[PDB]
Amino acid sequence: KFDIDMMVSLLRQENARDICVIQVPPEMRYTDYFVIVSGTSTRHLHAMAFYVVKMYKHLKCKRDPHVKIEGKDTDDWLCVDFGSMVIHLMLPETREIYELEKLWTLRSYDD
Amino acid sequence: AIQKMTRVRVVDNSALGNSPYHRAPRCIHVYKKNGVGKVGDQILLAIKGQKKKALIVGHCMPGPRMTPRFDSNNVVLIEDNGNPVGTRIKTPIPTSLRKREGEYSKVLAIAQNFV
Amino acid sequence: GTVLDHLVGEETMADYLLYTLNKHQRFGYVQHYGLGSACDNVERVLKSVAVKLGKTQKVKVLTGTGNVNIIQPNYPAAARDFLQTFRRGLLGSVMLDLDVLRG
Amino acid sequence: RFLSPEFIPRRGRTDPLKFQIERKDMLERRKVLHIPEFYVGSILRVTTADPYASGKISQFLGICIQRSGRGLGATFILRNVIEGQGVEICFELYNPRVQEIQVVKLEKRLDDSLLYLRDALPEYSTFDVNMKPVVQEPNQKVPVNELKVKMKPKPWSKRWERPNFNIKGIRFDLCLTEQQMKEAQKWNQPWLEFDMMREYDTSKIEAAIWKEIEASK
Amino acid sequence: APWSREAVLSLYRALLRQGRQLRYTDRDFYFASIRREFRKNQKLEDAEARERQLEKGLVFLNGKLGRII
Amino acid sequence: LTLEGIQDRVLYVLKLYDKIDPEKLSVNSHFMKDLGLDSLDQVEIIMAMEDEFGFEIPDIDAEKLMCPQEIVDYIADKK
Amino acid sequence: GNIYRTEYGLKVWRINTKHNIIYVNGSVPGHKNCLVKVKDSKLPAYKDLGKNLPFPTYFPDGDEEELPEDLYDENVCQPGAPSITFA
Ligand SMILES: [Mg+2]
Repeated sequence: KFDIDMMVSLLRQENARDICVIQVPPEMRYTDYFVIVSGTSTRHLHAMAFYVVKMYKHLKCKRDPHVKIEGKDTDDWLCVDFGSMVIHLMLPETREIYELEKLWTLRSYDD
Repeated sequence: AIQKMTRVRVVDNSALGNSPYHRAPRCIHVYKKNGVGKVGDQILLAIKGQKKKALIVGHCMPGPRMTPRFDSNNVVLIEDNGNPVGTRIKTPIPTSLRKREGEYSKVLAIAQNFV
Repeated sequence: GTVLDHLVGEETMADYLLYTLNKHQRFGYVQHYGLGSACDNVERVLKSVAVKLGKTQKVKVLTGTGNVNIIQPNYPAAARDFLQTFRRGLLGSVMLDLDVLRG
Repeated sequence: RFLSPEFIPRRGRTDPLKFQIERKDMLERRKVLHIPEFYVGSILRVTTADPYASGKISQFLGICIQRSGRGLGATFILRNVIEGQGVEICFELYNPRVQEIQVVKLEKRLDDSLLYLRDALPEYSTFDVNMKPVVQEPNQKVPVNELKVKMKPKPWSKRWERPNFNIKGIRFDLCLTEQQMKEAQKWNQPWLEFDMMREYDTSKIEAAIWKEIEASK
Repeated sequence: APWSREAVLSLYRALLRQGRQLRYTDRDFYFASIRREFRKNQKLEDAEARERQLEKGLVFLNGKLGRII
Repeated sequence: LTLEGIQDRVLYVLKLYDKIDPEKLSVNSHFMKDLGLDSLDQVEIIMAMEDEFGFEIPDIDAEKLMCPQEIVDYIADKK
Repeated sequence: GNIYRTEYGLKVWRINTKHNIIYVNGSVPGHKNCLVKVKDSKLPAYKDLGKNLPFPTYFPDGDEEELPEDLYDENVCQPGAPSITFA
């Protein structure tokens, strides 16, 4: 099953410079897990999202919907939607300007 | 719905969003085969003499039943590449955006509230 | 004034006087329209002249609750009257080419 | 006793066997969840599952401003101006994505449709989301609070000053002037309220509906 | 100057004590993100902002708006 | 449990720690002016200790370490 | 109006055997309480699948597995089934 534990097996395989997985409350409604990861270049991000779809296509999940990769024309942000987690790929410069880690951990106490 | 030159409001923490003086952005195009724009449709937007792409998030028009019918036509700003301009969104945003086709996972990571 | 003010914008032309009357050190709009001392924000300079000329406007502002009308100082009429005094010559003799005169 | 509006058939040339078949599916759904007595002035907290998320529930609180829709697809619309911004959700009553509906304050306002609260001040329509339900009394009259609102200036969404709407929930006098009181009274049309065949006399029909309700238990 | 001077010391130590059991999110970036939240923002500010910033981390201690796993 | 085992282990993880220096690192190092430390940076000294040795260090006794002689002497009787 | 028009490819979702109801998807030409002509579909994809249907007619005198009050489809919600949870 395509769950949270093999994300650590998959992201640390390609030497991700940053991993941030957040358990969102069940009250707040987007997903179950929120994954924010960074990269070295925009090339390293683009092949990284194109391999995390490679594991899902062979692991099965027959009845589940497919996967669309959003952001194929931009370089600073790449995001992939799934049923029980949503992964988000940025650059270390883009990490700070959006401050996306503190949004889902502090819903209304931030800048 | 949102045709050409409706008045909308930008719901963003942008420096371009808190406009003084003529504080009413005017759209110039909808990116559909109709003039009609619904929840999750690209539109253009003329702000301060600058034309900018935009994304409809909720309108004043009655649509389907269990979807919110917001009393202001509020619209989030994106550039051509697809990510939003701002850093935070404080207004409520409907959760009808996830299933619909488009770069909408960029928007839902910015919303503080999901009603 | 070689084009109509509509296609460019009255407030768009209004900020460009503040570029050319403050960075040229030609602060010549502060004896006819002296507001407090001098300002470089287009929001503030269209405020105080609208008080001095008595300008009122009724604008549909778009807040989240609905469409309400708020009486505001008339920012286009303040942007009009600030542009006419430039063309009459009651604001100072200015060169617009100092940006290309640098060097 | 309170008979809910959707069980009353609208006047029409529809065969009564259609509404008999409708009331069977109304009453089988009511076994699943309890539908309380909620009026047009009632405040409701509705929990719904939705297919947009991964299977969570959403709790939306609001004032039940308009309770039309006459059949199995009966609707009620709630209002909140939470975080300064108006939210307007039309809840279908018999849709199987609802889990439980409860009243926070069971009360009734003077008007049968509170659609004017769009043109009212937001102070008269905001509601505390985490507020506790009020303690109910078993057998007394429902509370009618004469809380006639004040409005924003004249360009409203609809012409509520006209007597065809028959709004009795506005303090009209301090926001509207006497010459355009008189001009709105030009549309008075006094013959409607004296009329007989535009009045749908529905007293006999509730006897068959209440016969159907208690025989289902 | 804050609500309590010792409460700043305790809220730093408790959030790292919640952070030693981190196993999926990287422990290396977690300690640096704790520091850059506090070295930049808790040196010199106004009066009421001191009470607000410490109460910000009390909500982050409970994890009722989201926990980092 | 040797006393000199405290001397070469607690100082070792401080030697890996890069904010302090060998230049002023005596046995009676002052922490405000002979080390250059902050209020929460004193906690960072403790969290350089608690991850490797301990796991029962309280809060109020972790304030008054103040010097490298006490961190050997106080935590010797902790065992 | 007042001409014979046909709508094509309308699914039956449900059947009430007691009052003889056909639950037909969408709208049918004609006003309420009007007489219609109910034929199996002409659409090529929807006209070959007729194996399980009772072929001459349906005969209630066969007395084998008497049909209930209401025959359903797979996707329909039962009135009496609880609230649907998508998780
Ligand atoms: Mg209006």
